[PDB]
Amino acid sequence: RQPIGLVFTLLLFGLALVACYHLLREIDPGALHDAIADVPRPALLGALSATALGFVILLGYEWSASRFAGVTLPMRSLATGGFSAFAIGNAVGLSLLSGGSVRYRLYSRHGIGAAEIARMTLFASLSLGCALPVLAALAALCDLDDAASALHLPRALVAVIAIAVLSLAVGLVAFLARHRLPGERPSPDSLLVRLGRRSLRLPGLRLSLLQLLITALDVAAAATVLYLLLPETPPFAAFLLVYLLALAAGVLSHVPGGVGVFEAVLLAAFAGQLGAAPLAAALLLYRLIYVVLPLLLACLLLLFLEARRLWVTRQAIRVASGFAAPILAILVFLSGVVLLFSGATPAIDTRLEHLGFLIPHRLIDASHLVASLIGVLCLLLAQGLRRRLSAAWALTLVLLLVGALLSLLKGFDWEEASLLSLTAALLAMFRRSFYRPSRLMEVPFSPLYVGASICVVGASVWLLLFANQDVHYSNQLWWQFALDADAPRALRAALGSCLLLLALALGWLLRAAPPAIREPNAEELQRAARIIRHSDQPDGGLALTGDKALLFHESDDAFLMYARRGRSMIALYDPIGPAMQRAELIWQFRDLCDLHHARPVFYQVRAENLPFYMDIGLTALKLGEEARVDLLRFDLENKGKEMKDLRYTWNRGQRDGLALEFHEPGQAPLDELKAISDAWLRFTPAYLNFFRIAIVRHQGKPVAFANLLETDSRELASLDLMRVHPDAPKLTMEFLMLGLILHYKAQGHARFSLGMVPLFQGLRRFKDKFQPDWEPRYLAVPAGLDPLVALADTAALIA
Amino acid sequence: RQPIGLVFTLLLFGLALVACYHLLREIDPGALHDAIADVPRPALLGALSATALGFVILLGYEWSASRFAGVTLPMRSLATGGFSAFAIGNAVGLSLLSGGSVRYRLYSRHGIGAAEIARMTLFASLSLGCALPVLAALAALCDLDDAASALHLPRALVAVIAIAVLSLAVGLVAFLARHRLPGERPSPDSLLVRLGRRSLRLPGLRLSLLQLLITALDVAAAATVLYLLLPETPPFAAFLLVYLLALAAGVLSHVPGGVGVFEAVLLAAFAGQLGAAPLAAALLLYRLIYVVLPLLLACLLLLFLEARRLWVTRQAIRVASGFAAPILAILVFLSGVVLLFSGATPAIDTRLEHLGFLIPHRLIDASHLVASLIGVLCLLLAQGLRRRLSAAWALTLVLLLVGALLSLLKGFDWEEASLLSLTAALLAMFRRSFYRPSRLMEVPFSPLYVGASICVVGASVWLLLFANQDVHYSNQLWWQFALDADAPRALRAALGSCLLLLALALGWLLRAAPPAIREPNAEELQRAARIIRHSDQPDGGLALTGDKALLFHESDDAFLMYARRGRSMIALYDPIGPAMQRAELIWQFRDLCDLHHARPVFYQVRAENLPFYMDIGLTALKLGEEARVDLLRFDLENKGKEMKDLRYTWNRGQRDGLALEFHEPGQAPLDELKAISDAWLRFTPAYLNFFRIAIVRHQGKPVAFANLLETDSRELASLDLMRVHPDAPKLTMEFLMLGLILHYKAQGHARFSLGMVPLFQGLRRFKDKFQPDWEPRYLAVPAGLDPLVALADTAALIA
Ligand SMILES: CCCCCCCCCCCCCCCCCC(=O)O[C@@H](COC(=O)CCCCCCCCCCCCCCC)COP(=O)(O)OC[C@H](O)CO
Ligand SMILES: CCCCCCCCCCCCCCCCCC(=O)O[C@@H](COC(=O)CCCCCCCCCCCCCCC)COP(=O)(O)OC[C@H](O)CO
Ligand SMILES: CCCCCCCCCCCCCCCCCC(=O)O[C@@H](COC(=O)CCCCCCCCCCCCCCC)COP(=O)(O)OC[C@H](O)CO
Ligand SMILES: CCCCCCCCCCCCCCCCCC(=O)O[C@@H](COC(=O)CCCCCCCCCCCCCCC)COP(=O)(O)OC[C@H](O)CO
Repeated sequence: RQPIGLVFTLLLFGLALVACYHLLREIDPGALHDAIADVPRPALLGALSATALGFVILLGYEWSASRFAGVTLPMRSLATGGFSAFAIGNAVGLSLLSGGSVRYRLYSRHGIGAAEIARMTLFASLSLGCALPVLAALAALCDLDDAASALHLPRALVAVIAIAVLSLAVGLVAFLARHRLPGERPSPDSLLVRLGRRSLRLPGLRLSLLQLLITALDVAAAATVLYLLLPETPPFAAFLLVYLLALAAGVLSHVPGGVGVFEAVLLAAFAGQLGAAPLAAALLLYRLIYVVLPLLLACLLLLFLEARRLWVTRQAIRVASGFAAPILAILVFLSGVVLLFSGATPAIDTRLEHLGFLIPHRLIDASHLVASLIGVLCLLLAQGLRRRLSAAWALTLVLLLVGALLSLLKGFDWEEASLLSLTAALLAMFRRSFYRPSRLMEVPFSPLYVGASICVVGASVWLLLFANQDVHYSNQLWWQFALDADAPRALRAALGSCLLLLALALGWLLRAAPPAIREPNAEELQRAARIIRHSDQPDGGLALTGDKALLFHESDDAFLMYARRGRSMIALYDPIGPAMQRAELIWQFRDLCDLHHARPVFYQVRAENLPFYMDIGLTALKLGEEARVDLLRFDLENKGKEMKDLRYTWNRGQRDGLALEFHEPGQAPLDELKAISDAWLRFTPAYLNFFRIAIVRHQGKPVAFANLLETDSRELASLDLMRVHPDAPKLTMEFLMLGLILHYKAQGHARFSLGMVPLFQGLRRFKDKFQPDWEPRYLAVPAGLDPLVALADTAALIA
Repeated sequence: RQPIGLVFTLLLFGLALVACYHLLREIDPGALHDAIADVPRPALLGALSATALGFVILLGYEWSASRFAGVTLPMRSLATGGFSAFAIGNAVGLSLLSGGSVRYRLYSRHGIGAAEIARMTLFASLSLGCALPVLAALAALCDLDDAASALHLPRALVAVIAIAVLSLAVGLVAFLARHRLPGERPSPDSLLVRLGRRSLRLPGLRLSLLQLLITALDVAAAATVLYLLLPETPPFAAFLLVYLLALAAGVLSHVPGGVGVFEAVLLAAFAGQLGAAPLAAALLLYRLIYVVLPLLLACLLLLFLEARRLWVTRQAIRVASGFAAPILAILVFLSGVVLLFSGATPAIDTRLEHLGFLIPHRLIDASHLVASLIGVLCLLLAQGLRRRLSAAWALTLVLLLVGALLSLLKGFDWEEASLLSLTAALLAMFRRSFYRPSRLMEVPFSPLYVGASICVVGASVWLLLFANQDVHYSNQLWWQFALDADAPRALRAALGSCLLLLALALGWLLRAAPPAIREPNAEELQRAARIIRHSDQPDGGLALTGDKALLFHESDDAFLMYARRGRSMIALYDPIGPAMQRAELIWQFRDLCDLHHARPVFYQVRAENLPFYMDIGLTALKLGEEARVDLLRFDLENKGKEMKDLRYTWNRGQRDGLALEFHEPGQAPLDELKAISDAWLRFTPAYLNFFRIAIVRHQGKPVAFANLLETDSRELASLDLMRVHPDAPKLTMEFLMLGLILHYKAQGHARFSLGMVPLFQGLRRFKDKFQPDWEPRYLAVPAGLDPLVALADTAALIA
């Protein structure tokens, strides 16, 4: 899907550029500049105002999603999440940080579930998508003659299509209303409908209406931004209709911003009626005001909140996995786009005139080329930053400063230099955000990032051809080094960019194959055992089975056991070591999974590392609850119903003649354990002789055994393998672990772990007999929240 | 001394500037520029060649010092140390990194003693100083008429003075040769002479001659650099004589480079004969070629070797305390000098012409002023860098980039911008060098750094008056903001620099008084005890006496006990904690001592932290040797004479009826210990109840006791207080500690410490009875290696 989807995305973008070139044949870059200058200042204020209104409506859009999801959030939190997610989501789309990814980060702080947020994201997306046909139909149905003239279709055709769409919408609403199950309601404003296979959660009448009203105002507001920037305008009904179709085409095309496809359609519709230059100027200004501007504001806002959190919560925040790294990857990517577009466009004659006296003329040429190559590097380094490489931070920050310098030496492009400098100043402030000391050469290949780069380089060549259309091409142009010669500087830059991008991409893709997964050897198992001993986490013991691969840190003070099953790679627990070692290992695991084209899964993780799993792009699903008794507050002279039942079980066990014995590793009765294991029925001598075995006996004869996970420290201890005979008494097993607890209390252990119960009722009650302290265990899995998949699933179930 | 010495240094510099202004009254900056352009290219090559020769001679200068000191070093090491020490030493003098400080750092790697290096430094300095009169006298004695005409003195006078100097030199040589003690010789090429009070170590005849020959060639070579840059020249004899006197005056004046005083004298001598412009051009070029150039090369060389060491030895080097921080403080200081001098000088008319079209004219004025203020900040921040503040690194690196930018916006000063950028590029590479996270606001006041800044600002105002002498001053000049107006830009900058420097210096000096030293409270003692437990070093126990101040780290994972005695502050051991915590604490201690105007002394330090003591500017003196027995190789079934004597002592002790008992803290027989303490004669119950006491008894009655320093780990354990009765057997004490060793071997301790012997023979033998492993303990003390002090001491002893 990914490769095909990316290829058909690039083709659509490419075709759209070709379309836009042909539609702007009769216009020169002069006419465009005049058209941009022409639009009056009241109109720009009108646009900016309409933009502000149009983004206020999206906050109410976010509110409706919270009501649907049944999520209570503060107003300031919904505001920030609403703005940032819609601002970034609309701009970059899927390429970099998406709407869902923003929502999840933001709304995980307040303890909103991963399921809830996913349900908020889907509602936010689908509601526009499914309203767009209805809104379009209604728009066309007012003044059909104008709508017909705009689309250049028969009046009868567009009439029946509009009617058909409305009728189908009504028919659908009536159908899903038919299967409305009464009684139960997930949230105040929701329904649960049944179709046979799956239950489906839909909004209520009141919420459906409100959402449609919000969607209506939002579209109108957005279209209004473009309507005000047009000197001469068509009837609004037809204009709105076209805008909605163009918007649809942009969405379906899966082009990040909707760029190219949106413009192409608008241009196509109103090529002749309005004129190219006014429309092309309006479309450009529309993009800047409604798309780019709120993105920058959102980016800044999120950086501001990150910076603030670092200032106030200095102690709490340690490793730093927040918003800075994604956001700064965007800004650095945009910085590369600026450099590349600046190069394609010719310089101002006045600046070159004077700068010719300050600089050698042949250095202007050198500066111009180098700036364009730095531009390409900026596009690719955006990935490195996203993965929190410190090498990527240092290298970027150098290139941005050099790129800002060569921007001034090029054609005194002080606007390009100012943006690049400002990006550098931001990237500098967040040095600690990029903490990984991995090589840049070992970053896994990302088709998306390469695809995005190719699009930008494509767009720049489109801009080269447009901006330098006054000159007659020739074979000699490439070798002209003059000052007035602007077109040769474009050409040479364009070629340089394309060749570098090609070279790097080939150098990236044609790389040595990654080593195959192998079970650990004796040395590694011994080294793992060492780490487990000099650590807190005893659950690490399962590593020493030697049936699952071990991934070691560079310092070799931490590891992370995992195993490949099907098309996924499941880690068994959190990494084993300090917080920083944990963070580097989690990123190492993501890297390893990306090199093997496998889905990174984490099994049974604690809540403390959830932000790091968020960072690499996983969602915490509530797997089960792990119970662990506290030995500090546990005492055998206390009172309680369950406590009295336990003391009864204990004393009855002692009177019966049950005895408990502890054997250190090496001196275990292997013959007995084997016989017991066989009677019950991994169990290997190598695995067993790593741990201390507690054997309970009934009148001398061994009645059960249990190996004990334990570290050199006394913070925690657990039990993995534990088997009892069928013929053994029922209270013997309960006596055993009670004896274990007593022994650990004598040794002076802080805590003791029993185990995890998923979602079992008998096991849950049995654990609850000891009155333990519960703690949630999570499962981390990738965020598969594609709107199209969900809509296709809905449509399939309905049909 | 320091305040008086610094004041009389500044006055001499000031007076010298006034002198140089008056001597260059009849010359305009135009005539100087022409004179600088006039000197031919063969002459410059002649100068550069003479410089290269003149610095090759200084390597042989270094060699002679090694022979005198009796130091064997590799040729490459002597070369580097020779070059770097003489290059930096001659340039910056005493202000920043000095010759001795360079030598000590460089020659500490090869395990050369602190005493030896000090003796190498003194010889390197004094040999020139004491040869300079002789060389001068001899020079004058060739062609007395020319020498008389140069000095404008009578021929008879200069004759008798020269004779008197030579006669006195011969008389001195004969006198010290008289008291030449035969037999003993510290080194092959040295003598030991006696005058009654102190023994004095002098070079041999052969070494004295060779040193004088080396000194002769060196001076000649240096003078030759200046001689070739003169179009029209006087007789060389007289020229050399003057050069030597000017050099003397420069040295005596204690002006860092000899700048001002040297030029003043040369100018004074050959004002009329040669002409101002040729001489003033030659003096400037001489400074650049012979002084500034080798400094930069030395700086680069030392940075290169640091960078290489970081690349190859990544694992070994951890905290980074080498050459980068001093060297980069110099380069950043020079960068501030460049900014300040650039501002004082008027801009090129051609550049302003064109840059006027690219920039707003009023921004040129703003850029010009801001650049000069950044210049002043660069001078002061040089200190912060020296003390390895990370805040200072970040702030500098920002100001250098802004300063390099405003250099281009000022008058397109691309030379200033290029230097500043290159400094930034270096400073960036060594980010990890500045590792301390202390506040910039808490840096102690340094009169020297403030004095240096005032000199630079003084020099800039001298340059302002010289460079802008064509304009007529008026009260209105200050308020003129034009493009052609260069002199007002100088004035406004000059005033701004002076006011900022004044303001900061006053804000620095008038600061709150530092809190007084107080003994620790119960909480601190308890917190110290905690640290000691969770650590390796048991010698930290002496902190819990509570009679000495405790300095805690910000993390509170490490501390450093110290006490004030007289005018010094003695730390008792190395800091207690990790390597990074140790390095931050040592710097904290330096800071604390500088705020209280006290000499930082470290008592009984290990060899592992010697580089960090080097960093803050202390010299390791061999205090004593600490013996510590290794329990891994120690066994009671081994063979050996001393081992058999120990086993005899043990078994005889057991047969006699000596018994050893171990009491945990709290359950000590206080009544007994008190009685034993009184019988022997800090001893307080609070101090005693922190440690485990081992009490040996003779037939039941307690015969001795000894508290045991110990941590939670088993890496090391010691004993501090240990008293025995006069009437107790002689082998009872030896049995006691043998029992202690056996007990620690049973507990499974890695090592065990006995104690330190200074320089005692009986104690040394007693420790050697157990066949321990010796390890040197050092004393860290400031480096008081002032040539004048040593010469005054020598002169006093001779007389
Ligand atoms: C009309 C002319 C206008 C001139 C411009 C005037 C205004 C300039 C304002 C510039 C301020 C922005 C720079 C602030 C960066 C934050 C500093 C920082 O944190 O730097 C980090 C990175 O280190 C740096 O030094 C980065 C330097 C790069 C800054 C680049 C931005 C400035 C760009 C200036 C123009 C450059 C030229 C462009 C044109 C060619 C170090 O972080 P740390 O956590 O390791 O250290 C913190 C310390 O311990 C204290 O707590
Ligand atoms: C034309 C619209 C209709 C058809 C669209 C379909 C075809 C798509 C392909 C082309 C789309 C973009 C074309 C127009 C973009 C702007 C062109 C432009 O002016 O580019 C300048 C440079 O490129 C841009 O400005 C690019 C703008 C788009 C991206 C901006 C992102 C902003 C964020 C950057 C990172 C900074 C982050 C810090 C800020 C918080 C260079 O031209 P100049 O002559 O104006 O500049 C010279 C001199 O400096 C001043 O005159
Ligand atoms: C004719 C035009 C000529 C144009 C110039 C072309 C040549 C430019 C060459 C510049 C290269 C020098 C910069 C190298 C600096 C070392 C990088 C570095 O380590 O930076 C540290 C500081 O961080 C930075 O990003 C510093 C950036 C500042 C660099 C300043 C020098 C460049 C100056 C360019 C011109 C600026 C404009 C001047 C004029 C206004 C980060 O160290 P770290 O240990 O934290 O990270 C290492 C990582 O883990 C990988 O191992
Ligand atoms: C005059 C000699 C006899 C009398 C001496 C007694 C009086 C002492 C006080 C004055 C001493 C210095 C006077 C002359 C210094 C140089 C003047 C000069 O040219 O200054 C320029 C700037 O100042 C300097 O260059 C100062 C030079 C001295 C210090 C240099 C240190 C180098 C290291 C700096 C740090 C960089 C580190 C990285 C490099 C490895 C600005 O003038 P400009 O017109 O040449 O420049 C404009 C344009 O850019 C090009 O024309």
